[PDB]
Amino acid sequence: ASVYAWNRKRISNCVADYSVLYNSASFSTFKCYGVSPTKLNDLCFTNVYADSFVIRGDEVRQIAPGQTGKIADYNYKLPDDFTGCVIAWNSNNLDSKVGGNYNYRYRLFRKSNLKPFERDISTEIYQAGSKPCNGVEGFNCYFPLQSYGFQPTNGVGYQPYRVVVLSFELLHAPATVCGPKKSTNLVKNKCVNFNFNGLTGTGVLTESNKKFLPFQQFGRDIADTTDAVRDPQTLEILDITPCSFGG
Amino acid sequence: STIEEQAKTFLDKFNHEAEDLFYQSSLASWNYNTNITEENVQNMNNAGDKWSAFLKEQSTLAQMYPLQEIQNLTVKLQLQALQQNGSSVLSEDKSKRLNTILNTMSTIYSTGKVCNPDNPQECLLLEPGLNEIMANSLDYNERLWAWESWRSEVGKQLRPLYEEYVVLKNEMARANHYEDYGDYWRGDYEVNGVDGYDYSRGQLIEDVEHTFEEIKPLYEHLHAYVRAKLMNAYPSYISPIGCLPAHLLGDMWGRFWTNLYSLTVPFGQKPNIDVTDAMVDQAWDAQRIFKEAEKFFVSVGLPNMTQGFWENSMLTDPGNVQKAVCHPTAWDLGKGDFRILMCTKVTMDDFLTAHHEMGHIQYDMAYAAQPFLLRNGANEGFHEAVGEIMSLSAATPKHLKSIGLLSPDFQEDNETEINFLLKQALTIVGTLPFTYMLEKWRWMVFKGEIPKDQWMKKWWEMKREIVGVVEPVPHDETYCDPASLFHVSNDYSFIRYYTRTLYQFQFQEALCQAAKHEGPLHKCDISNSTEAGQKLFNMLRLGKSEPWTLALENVVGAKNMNVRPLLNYFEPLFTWLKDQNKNSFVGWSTDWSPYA
Ligand SMILES: *[C@@H]1O[C@H](CO)[C@@H](O[C@@H]2O[C@H](CO)[C@@H](O)[C@H](O)[C@H]2NC(C)=O)[C@H](O)[C@H]1NC(C)=O
Ligand SMILES: *[C@@H]1O[C@H](CO)[C@@H](O)[C@H](O)[C@H]1NC(C)=O
Ligand SMILES: *[C@@H]1O[C@H](CO)[C@@H](O)[C@H](O)[C@H]1NC(C)=O
Repeated sequence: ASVYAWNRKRISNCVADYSVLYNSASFSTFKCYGVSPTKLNDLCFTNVYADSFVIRGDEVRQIAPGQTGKIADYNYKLPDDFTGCVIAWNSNNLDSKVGGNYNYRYRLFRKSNLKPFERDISTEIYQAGSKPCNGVEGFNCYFPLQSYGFQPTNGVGYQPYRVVVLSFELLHAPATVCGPKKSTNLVKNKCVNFNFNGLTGTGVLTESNKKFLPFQQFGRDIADTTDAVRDPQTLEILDITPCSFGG
Repeated sequence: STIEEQAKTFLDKFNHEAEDLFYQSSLASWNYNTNITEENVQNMNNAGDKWSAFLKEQSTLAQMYPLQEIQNLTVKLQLQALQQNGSSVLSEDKSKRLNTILNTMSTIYSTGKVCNPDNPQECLLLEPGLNEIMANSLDYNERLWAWESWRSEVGKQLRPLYEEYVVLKNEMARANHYEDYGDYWRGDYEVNGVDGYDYSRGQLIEDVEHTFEEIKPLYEHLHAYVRAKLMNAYPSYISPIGCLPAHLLGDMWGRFWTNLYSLTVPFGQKPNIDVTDAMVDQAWDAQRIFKEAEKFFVSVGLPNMTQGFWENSMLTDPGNVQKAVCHPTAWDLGKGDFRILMCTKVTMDDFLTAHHEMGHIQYDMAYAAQPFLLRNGANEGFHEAVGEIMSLSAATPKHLKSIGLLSPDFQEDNETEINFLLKQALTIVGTLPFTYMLEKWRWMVFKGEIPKDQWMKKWWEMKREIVGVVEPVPHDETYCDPASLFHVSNDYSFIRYYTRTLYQFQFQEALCQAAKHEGPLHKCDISNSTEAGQKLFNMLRLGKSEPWTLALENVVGAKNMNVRPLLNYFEPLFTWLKDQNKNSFVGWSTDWSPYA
């Protein structure tokens, strides 16, 4: 959608692989402000918000933490404590039109600068002077929404660029979106250390004949010492024995 | 809200919609010139009429803003362009008569028609042929006859026509509250902005001749050399006291002596430095020509060329039904789109022409950030001066050997230096007196102190002293000689060319200092000096957003006008001519005539 009608999307309760998007050389601009993109795969938040639109190629500077501009002031504003990243890429091959892609419009005239995460949807004719504007444009009347004359031949700076701004919110509710875990393979009959689904400890893992009822995860016998565990990826009952020691 | 913010909003609203429509019109123009076709003619009609019908209204609504309180002088100058009466201030009848009379002057000049007496049924034009014959010849009769006929069929019926044009254009000047149209022309070189940087229309007139007499010490010596070579070539047809007629100047208006250069060759043993054999032998095409020009500019300091230019711009071979006029042009269509248009050829002269046009293109990108009303130069002469700067810089022998155009073992001496300097001065300084006299004559025919009769006879009697043209057949009343000139009938300001040579001389001099070169200015190369390119960009990026007087403060610190580079460039020629025409006396007398 156009910049004055920026598309806001909410995503939660899924695994996100930020690496592949990071490992994408076909994307023009990838600027991260919260943390390093490589580290992003590890930590996680409770939900994600995406602000997607298309602007002019020369206006990409406007979308930045604590940045001002016509697009930044009257179409979409940002705070300085932004967490997340910004992705941009040219769309002249798609959005630029030989007949002119005048569908895309932006708010040039507005009484006040737009607030962060706020949209101005009114198409009110603006008053640049002191006289009121009643319907048809007069002296101090100019259309708030200027269209775009994108052409296939307009140089790099004038091409339409798609921009998606990704923010991660970490409300007190439990985290819903997190990166993958990268489970390894399995070994047996050797003193190793394990971290099955967050339950850690050392020992030797052998086969067992116990019968876990189909909703338990692990079993301890007495004095609260874990004996059996159930492998998340194969669903079988293992057994744990401490590694040998003695005087 | 104060009116000034309303002015800013209105200007932004105007230029936003103006940029796209101007881009559409420029795209149509480039399509028509790249594709000579009937349909593109109607495209030009339907784009130009739309652009005019859009711009005229915006200029018309530029009156309710009181443009006298804007604190930002840049915004004031931006609003100044729209707050211009233009051509609609006049009444309908006078304006349409003026347009018609401009049309008839243009048609008459483009249709110069004279028949030789042996073939009165088939005339010839200024097209190659008769014009070539009267421009490339060693004779006295045919050139004189052609000059007389041209003045008697373009100047005979254009005297009242040009009188009406002058009086009506000056009346339109009063319609703009100007007592003369010369003031309207000089308004380009006039700013009332920064105190101490301001200028007036009047002062330019006097300073044009204030810098004209300083080159005349060299002009007299060059005229004496030309007269001596005429004595050795034209037998007893030029008086030793006097000077040469109009038809013996190589050009029918005395513009350049290049056609007369062969007569006044200094020394033919050492010819001009021509790399055409090497240029072809290296197998460098127009694409390689443009690439090498780009590399030379990068060494100078200007950045890489934008993409699409390799695709949108045309370079050579109009060829087939896909016709394309290739008059060397640079096209800034706006919206970050640029094109260049030539029949670029494998030649050193064509190499320099391509350098000129691509330097124009580079300056076109230089003011990219400025709005539509500021995407220009400080003055119209700076663009052409820049465009000739690298043309000067791309032909120097050091530059040729640096990129391997000349042979690795090529050396120059005094003879080739003298020949090159004389040939160059036959074009550069040989037109400055003619340029000055034409500009001043136009100023005094606009002012109107001289009566109707003192128009062509006065022009000739002044050309006798300034350019040095005797009258084999004088033109008193029934002929209009200046009317037989291209830039007299199309409303063309002509002082721009006069200032362009001085400006480019100053810029080349300053770059020569800020390029680490030693020796004479004509042997100066400014390649492989990135600081020179940085200074160039500092000059260029200002654009129309800054006054021309302010612009003339970094490259040269003299906001006024100087003539030092003109004297310094042709210094070896002057010192050679001092000892060359030792026996003959310099100067010419304005009393002898070929008829008596
Ligand atoms: C987790 O995914 C793996 C990968 O597909 C599943 O492993 C396969 O499961 C099927 C179903 O029995 C077997 O036929 C394949 O031989 C398994 N491939 C292996 C072990 O490499 C695994 O079943 C999934 N976990 C579930 C469904 O709980
Ligand atoms: C244009 O000419 C008219 C005619 O006198 C004048 O009233 C008007 O002020 C002029 N425009 C400007 C901008 O001066
Ligand atoms: C121009 O582009 C080429 C290829 O990308 C590069 O090698 C060169 O350094 C560039 N020159 C400038 C001045 O940017």
